[PDB]
Amino acid sequence: MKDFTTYLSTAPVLTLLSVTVVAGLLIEINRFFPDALIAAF
Amino acid sequence: EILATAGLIPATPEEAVWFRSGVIPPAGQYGKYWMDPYSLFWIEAILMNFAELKRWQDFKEPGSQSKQYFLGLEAVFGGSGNPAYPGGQWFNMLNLGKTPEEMKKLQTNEIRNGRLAMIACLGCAAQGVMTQKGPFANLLEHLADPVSNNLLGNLATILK
Amino acid sequence: ARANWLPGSDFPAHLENCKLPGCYGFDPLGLGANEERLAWFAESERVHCRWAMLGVAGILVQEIVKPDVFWYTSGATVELPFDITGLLAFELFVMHWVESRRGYDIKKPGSMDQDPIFSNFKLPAHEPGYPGGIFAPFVPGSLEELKVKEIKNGRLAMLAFIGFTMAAQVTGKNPLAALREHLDNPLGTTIFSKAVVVPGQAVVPPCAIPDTIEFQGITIPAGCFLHSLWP
Amino acid sequence: QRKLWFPGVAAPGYLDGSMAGDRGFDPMGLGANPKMMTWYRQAELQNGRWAMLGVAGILGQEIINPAQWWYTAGMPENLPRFDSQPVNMGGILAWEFILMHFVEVRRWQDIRKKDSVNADPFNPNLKVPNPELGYPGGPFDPLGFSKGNFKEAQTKEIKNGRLAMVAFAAFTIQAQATGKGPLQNLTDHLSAPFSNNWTTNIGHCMVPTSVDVQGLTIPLSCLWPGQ
Amino acid sequence: PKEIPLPHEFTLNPELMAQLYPSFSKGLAPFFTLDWAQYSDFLTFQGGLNPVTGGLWLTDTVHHHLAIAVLFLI
Amino acid sequence: VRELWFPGNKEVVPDYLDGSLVGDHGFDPLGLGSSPEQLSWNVHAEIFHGRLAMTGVAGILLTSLLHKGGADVPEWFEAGRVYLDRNPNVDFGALLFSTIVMSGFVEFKRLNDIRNPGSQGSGILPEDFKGVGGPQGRTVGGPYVGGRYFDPMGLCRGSPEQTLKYKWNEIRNGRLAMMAFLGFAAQYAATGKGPIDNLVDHVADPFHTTFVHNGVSVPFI
Ligand code: CLA
Ligand code: CLA
Ligand code: CLA
Ligand code: CLA
Ligand SMILES: CC1=C[C@H](O)CC(C)(C)[C@H]1/C=C/C(C)=C/C=C/C(C)=C/C=C/C=C(C)/C=C/C=C(C)/C=C/C1=C(C)C[C@H](O)CC1(C)C
Ligand SMILES: CC1=C[C@H](O)CC(C)(C)[C@H]1/C=C/C(C)=C/C=C/C(C)=C/C=C/C=C(C)/C=C/C=C(C)/C=C/C1=C(C)C[C@H](O)CC1(C)C
Ligand SMILES: CC1=C[C@H](O)CC(C)(C)[C@H]1/C=C/C(C)=C/C=C/C(C)=C/C=C/C=C(C)/C=C/C=C(C)/C=C/C1=C(C)C[C@H](O)CC1(C)C
Repeated sequence: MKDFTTYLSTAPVLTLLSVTVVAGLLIEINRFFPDALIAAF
Repeated sequence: EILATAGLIPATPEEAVWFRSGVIPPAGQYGKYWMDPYSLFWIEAILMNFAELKRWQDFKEPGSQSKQYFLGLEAVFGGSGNPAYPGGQWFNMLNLGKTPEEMKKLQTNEIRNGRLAMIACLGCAAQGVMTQKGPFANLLEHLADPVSNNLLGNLATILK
Repeated sequence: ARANWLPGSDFPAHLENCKLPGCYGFDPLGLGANEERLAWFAESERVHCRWAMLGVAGILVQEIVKPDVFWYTSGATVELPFDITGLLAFELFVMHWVESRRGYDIKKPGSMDQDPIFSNFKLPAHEPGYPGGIFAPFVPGSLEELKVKEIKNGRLAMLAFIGFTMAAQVTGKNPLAALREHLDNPLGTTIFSKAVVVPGQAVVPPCAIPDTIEFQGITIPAGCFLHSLWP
Repeated sequence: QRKLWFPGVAAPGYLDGSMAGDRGFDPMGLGANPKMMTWYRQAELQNGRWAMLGVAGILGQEIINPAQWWYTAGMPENLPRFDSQPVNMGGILAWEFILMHFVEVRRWQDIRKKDSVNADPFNPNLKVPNPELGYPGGPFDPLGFSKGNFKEAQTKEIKNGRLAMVAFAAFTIQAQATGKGPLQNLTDHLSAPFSNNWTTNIGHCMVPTSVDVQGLTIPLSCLWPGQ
Repeated sequence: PKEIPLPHEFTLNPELMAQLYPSFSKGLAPFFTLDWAQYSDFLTFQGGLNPVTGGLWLTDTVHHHLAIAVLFLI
Repeated sequence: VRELWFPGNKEVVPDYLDGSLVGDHGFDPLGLGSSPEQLSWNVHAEIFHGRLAMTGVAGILLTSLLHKGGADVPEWFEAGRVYLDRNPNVDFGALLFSTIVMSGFVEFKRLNDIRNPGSQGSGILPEDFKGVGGPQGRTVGGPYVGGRYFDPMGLCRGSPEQTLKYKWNEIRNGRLAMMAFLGFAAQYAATGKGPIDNLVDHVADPFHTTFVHNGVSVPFI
C-alpha cells in the first residue's frame, strides 16, 4: 500500500483532500455559527 | 407434472408446472414449502458458493482441494487431468468406463443427452411463455390434435 | 498407573513428579505452568481448603444446635452482642496482620518466623505453607499422608460450601434441611427435575432469598448471585 | 475383501479387507485418515449396538405390549409404574445421565489410548482383556462365545448392526409417516398393499406439532417436512 | 398514476392490452401471416402532435422505431 | 503449508503473510497490510479490536440475558439514555470527557509502545510492562504484554506450545466477537430487539423468523 499511499501523497490528491477538509470545516462552522459578520467575543 | 398427471402426488397439475413452483413468483407461487423462497435461496447461495468455488479452484489448480481439511471429504476431491471429469471415489462411485474407449463412448452419451436436454430446457421455457401450461400438457395437447395444436396454431393465444 | 484424576491418562508437564500433596495430574488449563505461580496457587488452595472446612463445619454445627436459623441470612439476623462496625474493623485489623504475615512467609520463608514481642519464641524452619511448631501440637502419625488427608478433605469442603450456597439459593432452606427434603422424594427434588431448558422453553426454579434485605437502616442487594444464567 | 458393495466398484487403498465388514465402500473418503477411521469404526460399533438394542426393544415391546406405540412410549403418562414414587422425568434423566457419563468417559479414555482403563478402579489386579479397540470382553464376554473364531463373528456383529441401523431409520420414518407400529405396518401391507405403501403414507406427518411433559413443551419434528 | 396498472401486468397478459389496443386479442398471428394492417391501432402514422400532451404520438414512435430497426438490421 | 482462507490457490500475498503470525491464513485480498510497518500496525489494530469486541460482546450478552431475566438492566442499544435518566446528576459532556482522558492515558501508553516496543517498561511503570513481542520476530512490546499484571495467572510463561494454543484461541475468539458485534448492530437495525431476544425468537420459531422476515434486509417481503 506504499505505492497507493504515495499516490495519495501526490500533489493533486493532497490538494483536493485539503481543500475538501478545509471547505467542510468552514461549512460546518457556518452551519453551527451562521451569519458571523464580525469577530464579537 | 408427469407425477401429478398420474395422480401419485397430491398436487394439482396446473400447480405442479415447473415455473409455477416459486421460481418466478409473478408466474406462480407454492406457499407450502418449509421456508419462504428467499430463505431457501440464501442457504442455496451459501451451498452453491461452497461447491462452485471449490470447483473453480480445482479448475485453476488441477491438484488442489485435497490438501486442505474439509471434515475428511477432501480425499475424493483430487479430480483428474480434465476439470470436467474428476471421477474420484464419489464422482465415479460405481466406477463405470473402466477401459478408455468405453469411457469415451459414455462421455459421448453424456454430452449428447445433455445437449438434447439443453434444447429441451430452452423449449420448455419457450412453451411456458407460449402456452401457459406444462411441457407434458403441451405434449398431450399436441398428441390430441397435431394440426391445430402447434406453434402456428397457438400463435393467436400466447400469453392468455 | 498411579492415582490420577482421569485413570489411563498421563500427567501434564508442570505436574510431573509432584512434591505438593494431593497431586493427581489435573490442571487442564495449565494454570500452574509457571514456577512461582504454582507455589502461590498452592498456598491459595491450602487456605481455601482450611477456610471452607471451617465454613462447612460451622454451618453444620450451627444447624445442629439451631435448626430454626438460616445460615445464608445469619449475618443479618443473629443479634450480635457487639456493634457490627467495630467488630468488622477489629476483624479487618487482626486479619490484615495475620494474612500479611502469612503472605510474606509465602514471598520468602526465612523472614518472619519470629515473635515480634518475645525474642525467645520463634517458629522452626519449615516448608512454606506448613508452619507447625506451636500451630501443630499433636500429629497422628507421619506428616505426608495426613497432609494428603487434609488437602482432600479441603477439596471436599470447598465443593460442600458451593453445594451449601446453591442449596440455600435454590431451596431457600438449610443444606441438611435440603438433604431431608431430597431423601423422602429422591425423584423430584433433583435440579434435573426442577430445571430443564429445551429449544422452545426454559424452566428455572424460583429464587427464594429476597433481592433486597434491610439491615440497620441500610439495604444490601443480596439477591441470588445472578439469575438469567440459571438452568 | 472378495465381494464388494457394487459389482464394479474399485476398493479404496485403505480398504484392504483386513478388518471386519469391509465391502470397499466409503464414497465420501471419510476413511482416508486412519485415526479418524478408527474413530468412525468406534462410532459404527456404538451406533450399531444401540440400534440393535432399540430395534429389539421396539419389536419385543410390540409383540408383548401392542397397545402402546413405541413413538409415544416415552411419555410420563404411558410409563408403567412399579412403586409409589412420583414420576419425574428429570429424575430418570439424572440416573441415566450420571451412569452413562461414567461409562462413556471410560470408553472415551479407552478410545484415546489403547489399553488405558482396563483395570478395576479399586483393585488393579484383575482387568478386561480387550484384543483390539471397541472389544472389551471379560465381564462383557462372560459366556465365552469369542476366543475361537473371532473375525466371522465380528463381521456378523457389524452386519447385524448395519441392518439394525437401517431398521431403526425405517422404524422412525414409518412412525412419522403412518403413526402406527412397524409390525402393525407390515400387517397392514399384507392386507391392502396397493394402498398401504410409501405412496400416500409419505407426505403426512402424524406426529403432533408439539408435546407437553408435566409443564415442559417440546417442539418435536418428523425428519422431513411433509403434512 | 397510482391506480394505473404496473408495466409488467400490461406486458404479462394480452387481456388489458386488448382493452386498450384491440389488435392484441389476436396476438402474433397477423404478424407471421403478414396481415400487418390489423396492427394499425398501435402501429400508426398520423403525424403532428398529440393534442393532450403536445408531444408526438407514441404509436407513431413505435412504428418509427420498428421500421428503422428493420432497416438497420438489413 | 498452512490452511488458507481459500483452499488451494497459491496467489496468496508475498512473504509478509507467511505462516508466522497468529491467525495467519493468507487473507489479504485488498493488500491493506502489504508494507511491513502497516502490517505491524494492523496486527496491533486486529488484536486490540478482537479484545475490545470480545469485552463488548460479553457485556452485551450478559446485559441481554439479565434483561430477559427481569433484572433492572437495560438493553445495550439504550443503556446510555437509561443511565442518564436513572442518574440525572451526571453531565453527558462530563462523562464523555472523563472517558476520553482516562482512555487516552492508557492509549498513549500503548501508542508509545507501538512507536518504541521497549520504552514503556521503565520509568513509572515496572519492567513487567516491557512486553514480550511476538509479531514480526521482535521479543519486546507489541500487542502481547507479559508480566504479572497483564498475565497475572502466568498462562503464557512456560510451555511455548501452550502460549501458541492460547494465542490462537484469542485471535479466533476476537475475530468471532468482531463479527458478533457486527451481527448485533445489524440485528438491532433490522429488528429493533436485543441479541438474546433475537436468538430465543429464532429458537422458539425456526421458520418465519429469519432475516428475510424483518422487512429491512429484504425490503419488500
Ligand atoms: C444419461 C446422462 C449421463 C451420462 C451418460 C453420464 C456419463 C458419465 N458421467 Mg455423468 N452426470 C450426469 C449425467 C450423465 N453422466 C448428470 C446429470 C450429472 C449432474 C448431477 C453428472 C455429473 C457427473 C460428475 C461429477 C461426474 C460424472 C462422471 C461420468 C463418467 C463416469 C462413468 C459413469 O459412471 O457413467 C454413468 C452411468 C450412467 C449415467 C447410467 C446409469 C443411469 C441410472 C439410471 C442413473 C443412476 C442414478 C441412481 C438411481 C441414483 C443412485 C446412484 C447409486 C447410489 C445407486 C461417464 C462418462 C464422472 C467422470 O467424469 O469420471 C471421470 C464425474 O466426475 N458425471
Ligand atoms: C480456588 C481454589 C483452588 C485453588 C487455588 C486450587 C489450586 C490448585 N489445585 Mg485444586 N481443586 C479445587 C480448588 C482449588 N485448587 C477444588 C474445589 C477441587 C475439587 C473439585 C480441586 C481439585 C484438584 C485436583 C484433583 C488437583 C488440584 C490441583 C491443584 C494445583 C494445580 C492446578 C493449578 O495449577 O491450577 C490452579 C487453580 C486455580 C488458580 C483455581 C482457579 C479458579 C478459577 C479461576 C475459577 C473457576 C471456577 C470453576 C469454573 C469451578 C466453579 C466452582 C464450583 C462451581 C465447583 C493448584 C495449586 C492438582 C494438584 O496437583 O494438586 C496439588 C490436582 O491434582 N485441584
Ligand atoms: C452412524 C453409522 C455408521 C458409521 C459411523 C459407519 C462407519 C464406517 N463404515 Mg458403515 N454402514 C452403516 C453405518 C455406519 N458406518 C450402515 C447403516 C450401513 C448399511 C448400509 C453401512 C455399511 C457399510 C459398508 C458396506 C462398509 C462400511 C464401512 C465403514 C467404515 C469406512 C466408511 C467411512 O470411512 O465413512 C464413515 C461413515 C460415517 C462417518 C457415517 C456418516 C453418516 C452420514 C453423515 C449420515 C448419512 C445419512 C444416511 C444416508 C441416512 C441413513 C438412513 C437411511 C437408511 C434411510 C467406517 C468406519 C466400510 C468398512 O467396513 O470399512 C472396513 C464398508 O465396507 N459401512
Ligand atoms: C478492524 C478489525 C480487523 C483488523 C484491523 C484486522 C487485521 C488483519 N487481519 Mg483480520 N479479521 C477480522 C478483523 C480484522 N482484521 C475479522 C472480523 C475477521 C473474521 C471475518 C478476520 C479474519 C482474518 C483472517 C482469516 C485473516 C486476517 C488477517 C489479518 C491481517 C492481514 C490482513 C490485512 O492486512 O488487512 C487489514 C485489515 C483492515 C485494514 C481492516 C479492514 C476494514 C475494511 C477497510 C472495512 C470494510 C470491511 C467491513 C467488514 C465491511 C462492512 C463495514 C460496514 C458496512 C458495516 C491483518 C493484520 C490475515 C492474517 O494473516 O492474520 C494475521 C488472515 O489470515 N483476518
Ligand atoms: C455420475 C455417476 C457416477 C457414478 O459412479 C455412477 C452413477 C451414479 C450412475 C452416476 C450418475 C449418473 C447420473 C446422475 C445420471 C443422470 C442423468 C440424467 C438425469 C439424464 C437426464 C437426461 C434428460 C434428458 C435428455 C431430457 C430430455 C428432454 C426432452 C427430450 C423433452 C422433450 C419434451 C419437450 C421439449 C417439451 C414437450 O412439451 C414434451 C417433451 C417431449 C417431454
Ligand atoms: C483446579 C483448577 C485448575 C484448572 O486448570 C482450572 C479449574 C478447573 C478452574 C480449577 C479449579 C476448579 C475449582 C472447582 C475451583 C473451585 C474452588 C472453590 C470451590 C473454592 C471455594 C472456597 C470456599 C470457601 C473458602 C468458603 C468459605 C466459607 C466460609 C468461611 C463460611 C463462613 C460462614 C459460616 C461459617 C457460617 C456463618 O453463619 C456465615 C458464613 C460467614 C457464611
Ligand atoms: C456407510 C457410509 C460411509 C460413506 O463414506 C458415507 C455414507 C454413504 C453416508 C455412509 C452411510 C452411512 C449410513 C447409512 C448411516 C446410517 C446410520 C444410522 C441409520 C444410524 C442409526 C442408529 C440408530 C440408533 C443408534 C438407534 C437406537 C435406538 C434406540 C436406543 C431406541 C430406543 C427406544 C426404544 C427401545 C423404544 C422406546 O419406546 C423409545 C426409544 C427411546 C426410542
